[PDB]
Amino acid sequence: MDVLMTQTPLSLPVSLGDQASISCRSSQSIVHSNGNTYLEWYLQKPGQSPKLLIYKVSNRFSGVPDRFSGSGSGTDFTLKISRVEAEDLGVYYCFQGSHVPWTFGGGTKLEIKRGSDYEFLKSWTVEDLQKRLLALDPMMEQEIEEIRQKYQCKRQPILDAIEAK
Amino acid sequence: EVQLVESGGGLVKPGGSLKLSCAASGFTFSSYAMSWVRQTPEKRLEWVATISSGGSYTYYPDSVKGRFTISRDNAKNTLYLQMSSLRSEDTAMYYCASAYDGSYYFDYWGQGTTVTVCSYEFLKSWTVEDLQKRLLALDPMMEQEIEEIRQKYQSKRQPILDAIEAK
Repeated sequence: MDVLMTQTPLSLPVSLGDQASISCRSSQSIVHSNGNTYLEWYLQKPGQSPKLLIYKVSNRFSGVPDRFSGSGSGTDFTLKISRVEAEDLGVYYCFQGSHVPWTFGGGTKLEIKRGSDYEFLKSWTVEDLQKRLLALDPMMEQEIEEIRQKYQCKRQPILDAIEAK
Repeated sequence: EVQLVESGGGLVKPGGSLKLSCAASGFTFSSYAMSWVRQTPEKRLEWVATISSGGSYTYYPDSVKGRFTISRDNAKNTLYLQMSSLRSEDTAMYYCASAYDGSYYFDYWGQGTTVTVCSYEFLKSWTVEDLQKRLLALDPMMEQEIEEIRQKYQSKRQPILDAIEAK
């Protein structure tokens, strides 16, 4: 009693203005008892919370542009981005809500090809570049807080040994 | 608009218990189902629990069935997740999310609260001042790990800054 959600690929390096396609394969059929197919696509910006993008295979959530499209055929479901913009970067997750337990996908990171090289960021606008710089602070603060909580994990036994004394 | 804040996360021993609370603000709380969804440190999303709009129907996956209990109070506009017999696999960031019964499952997510299972104290029962200096010796190591993260992100920010200056 478990349906596997296989997302593919794991990383989709693209340039701005290109077409992107992410697939999600279900181990079993995913039609709900009421006849619907509760296939959902979520996008998570780095350091932020996931946001619903597509629901019921091909229905766009409120606020999602027409560049995002969804499709399916039973066990294969594909999300498509016609013109990748800077706001679309992040990790995409496919999700099923037809059979308990409802399962999530592994995730597909949509990133910029050779974004580490500044020569391939000169085509970007200054506005999108400062947005990209701002997008790293939630990521860094999250990783820092993970280190802090690990040392709180280590600090508590010593604090409790002092409290016993 | 929709505003969900989460609280109650922290440190906990294996086999311990903890209760998380999500405060809803900006919508009729009793007309939408609620759910808890956790994200492992490996950035994997897992559905934890789901409660109906009034609370007469609850759903759990077999991983947390019997140990976790979802509940809600529509008068206080709060959602609750009671956790018992906590295991190492439960260390994750827990999100509280609203639903739209019949269409989609998670449309608006909170900021999330982190639950960390803390897995050693038998040896520590000794000299008190030696414990004091061990606790103070742990601090520079934390600062160096944090600075390593800051250095890595400095290297990540460099190409973006160079592209901005090269305009």
